Amino acid sequence: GVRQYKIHTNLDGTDDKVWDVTNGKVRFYQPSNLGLQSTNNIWQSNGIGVMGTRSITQPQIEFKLETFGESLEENYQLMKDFVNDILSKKFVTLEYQTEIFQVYADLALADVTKTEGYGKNGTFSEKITFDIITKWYTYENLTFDKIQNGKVIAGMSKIYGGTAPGNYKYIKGTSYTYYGESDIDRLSRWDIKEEIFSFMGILYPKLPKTPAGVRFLDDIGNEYTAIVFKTEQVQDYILINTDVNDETYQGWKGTTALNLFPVMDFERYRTRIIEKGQMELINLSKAEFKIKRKADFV
Amino acid sequence: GVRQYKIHTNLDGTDDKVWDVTNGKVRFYQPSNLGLQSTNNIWQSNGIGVMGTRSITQPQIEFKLETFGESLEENYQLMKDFVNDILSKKFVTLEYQTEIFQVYADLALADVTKTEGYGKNGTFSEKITFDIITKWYTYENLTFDKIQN
Amino acid sequence: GVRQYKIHTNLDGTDDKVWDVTNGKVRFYQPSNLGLQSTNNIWQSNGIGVMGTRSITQPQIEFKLETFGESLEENYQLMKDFVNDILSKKFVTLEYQTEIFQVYADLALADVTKTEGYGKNGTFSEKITFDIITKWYTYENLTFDKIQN
Amino acid sequence: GVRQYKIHTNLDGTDDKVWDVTNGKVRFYQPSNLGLQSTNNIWQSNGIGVMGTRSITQPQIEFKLETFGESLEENYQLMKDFVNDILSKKFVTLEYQTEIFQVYADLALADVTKTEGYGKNGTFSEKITFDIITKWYTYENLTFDKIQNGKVIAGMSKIYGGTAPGNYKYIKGTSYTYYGESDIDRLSRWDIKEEIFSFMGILYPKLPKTPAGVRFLDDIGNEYTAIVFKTEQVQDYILINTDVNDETYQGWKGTTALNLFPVMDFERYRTRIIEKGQMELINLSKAEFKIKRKADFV
Ligand SMILES: [Sr+2]
Ligand SMILES: [Sr+2]
Ligand SMILES: [Sr+2]
Ligand SMILES: [Sr+2]
Repeated sequence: GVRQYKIHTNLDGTDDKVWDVTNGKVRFYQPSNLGLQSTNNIWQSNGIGVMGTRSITQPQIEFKLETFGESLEENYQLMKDFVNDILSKKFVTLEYQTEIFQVYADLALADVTKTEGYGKNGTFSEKITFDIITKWYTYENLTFDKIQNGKVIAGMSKIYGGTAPGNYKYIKGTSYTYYGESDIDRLSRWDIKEEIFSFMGILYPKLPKTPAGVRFLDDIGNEYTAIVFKTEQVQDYILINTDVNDETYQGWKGTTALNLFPVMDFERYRTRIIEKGQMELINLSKAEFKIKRKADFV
Repeated sequence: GVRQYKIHTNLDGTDDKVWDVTNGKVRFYQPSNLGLQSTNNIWQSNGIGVMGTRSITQPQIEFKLETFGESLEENYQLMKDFVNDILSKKFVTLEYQTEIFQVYADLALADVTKTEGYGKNGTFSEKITFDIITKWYTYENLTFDKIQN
Repeated sequence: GVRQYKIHTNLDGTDDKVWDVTNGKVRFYQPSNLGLQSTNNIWQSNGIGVMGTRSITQPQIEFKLETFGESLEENYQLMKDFVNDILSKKFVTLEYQTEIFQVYADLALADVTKTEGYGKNGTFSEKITFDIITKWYTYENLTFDKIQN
Repeated sequence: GVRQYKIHTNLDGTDDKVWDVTNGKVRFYQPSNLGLQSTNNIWQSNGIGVMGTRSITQPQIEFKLETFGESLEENYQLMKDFVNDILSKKFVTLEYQTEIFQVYADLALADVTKTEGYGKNGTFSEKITFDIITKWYTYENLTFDKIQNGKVIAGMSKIYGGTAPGNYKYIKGTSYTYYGESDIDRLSRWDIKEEIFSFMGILYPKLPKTPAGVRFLDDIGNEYTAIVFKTEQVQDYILINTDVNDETYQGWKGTTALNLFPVMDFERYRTRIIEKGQMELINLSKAEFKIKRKADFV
């Protein structure tokens, strides 16, 4: 029903800490602006209008930060904890949640205030300002799709059935339509339907010393970018993050984390921006993905 | 009788989508300025005035955008839809309609606001600013004339 | 957690109709006074104080009655229904509910207002006044007790 | 969709001039109070509350009266016309109309203002106050109800049918149910379902010198009130109005109007307030009724 605001230390991460700015002790209220500003570069000659390029500018969000402590002691620990947790991580993910959507925004701390105007049991009413890194991005799970064989029908499919030594008739429209492929279980598509910017991936390699990772194909089946690593031993899994702020390329074997960046194919990794088409898995047994697409206004 | 404000995605186009900002769920109210500004380049020599060329400058129109949803869910879907539709097309055609005229102005999204100051059933009252591409033009059918004996 | 206000037509009765003035379409907000006034009859002779009898006086409760309808049609049916239901029964039971208590108060309709200051989709913001018959009474179940050997 | 306010000089009368205070040149805006006040007579003994009788009091309605003339001459011409039309009739009828209801009020002019603060073309913005006579009453057309014969069914109805000499069977539940009544066209009920206060009936009498007029039956088929007149000649129609303020009891014959007050039965006419039951026509060929019924809050 009502709106939910959550503050994450490091999202897409095991060491995540979540703060309920809607329900918890530290609450965010009255956001300054959740919209957008755009500068379209429209210059007009003799009444006729010429339009340039629109550079969508995102404005700082200022929240009325309130604390709900029981004692002056509690209210002071509440501010010290919340503000330092935001400082410990270089950037904080603000989740906007409603009946229709669940968007996220990466914010850096711009300004926080601390004053001595306390109400009852030392409660704070302050203003917290944030700088926009990226406004509104959907964090969704990206899974492969499977292809299934169509059922066999007499007269409709290619079979030599009924009376010996079999028959199949050429009809007009109904004629003969192939049933399905022998072992259709080999076809798997990882469909990229809309343009994506950054992603979290867990790749399970098959063979050691063979380039392991992912490649990206466009609508015409041409490779544009590929994150591939040539390791010495079989990594249990490779943890790859395409996010610009905290790029991660680490191979995992047991409890040991290895920096896979120098082993990577620098030539094949041409771009981070994934286009419409499909993703192919190179030398992988299994793969788990978390896709994050941007949305200007939500 | 009264004034009508339509918002077209692509006027003259097969993929046109029309928003009634005078009757529909998403409404435009109190336009900032519908007039014009002009810079005449008047230079004066010894008290005598000489006039150059008038550059008619068009100013940004700011509307008091209101949403008429039945639930918090409706009002959010109206903001998530109306604003993105204006963003999907590089420019949007605003139609001014009255008893005497039906002019059109090509707008580009300059600024839109979203705040948590809601009324009843999550009602929205925000300010939407547009940049002027071309102010007031008549979109009309052009046909040949026949000559009779 | 939060406070619940309910309006009953006839409580302790089969023909009861309940209105959620906290959650429903017709809502009660900002009660004027939920406390009490007392006149103790204290007259003082030469600095010494003599106290009579305290006649605890109960004051009228005035609520900011708001409607949450989807259309002008709905908002008008909402007021016509709620006010006539209060009129049909000679007195209405107002239930005060919280984490700690569930009290009830018998009220007669003192004053209700209807004005043409409608917001969005014809929503009402009016003041409803009630006269106190009996303020705060606990409605509990009275059962016998058994004796064991 | 939107609300319609209308002012009537003489509702229920031929000389009814209607002023559209929602659409017309003279407009009513911002009604002060359309609600109600009540005095419940609550006396309290030892903390326990005893409730008396509720006197529902109606408050004055004050409208922001605006004029929409084209010249100073037209605006002065509206103020003079609108206010004198209200003064010509002892009381004026308001019409509160919406998508769901159409209620009426009987107002009396309490206060009207005339000032020299003219807007554009001699525009007027003045406050008009009204005193409440009757607040919210429905004005509806009351008609009799007709009774129709039920259809004849084999085995279900009382008939001697099929194989000779006719047979009707006693069954359990289905048995024999009578079809209808011979000459069921004689049965006509003028139904009264809710308590009514005043009415404007046009009575068409049959026989001269025989008491002609309506009588009212309660739920047990007894008489409480009756408006009955004994005329010397056949009146073409008797016009009866039960309105307290302007009671009319006139017998029209041709173009001549006759006062029927002294000819009326004073003992039979016990009350004006009509109760739940039915109306009976005494010595009447035809009847046309308009029933007005009160509603405290609408
Ligand atoms: Sr991260
Ligand atoms: Sr176009
Ligand atoms: Sr009772
Ligand atoms: Sr009359």
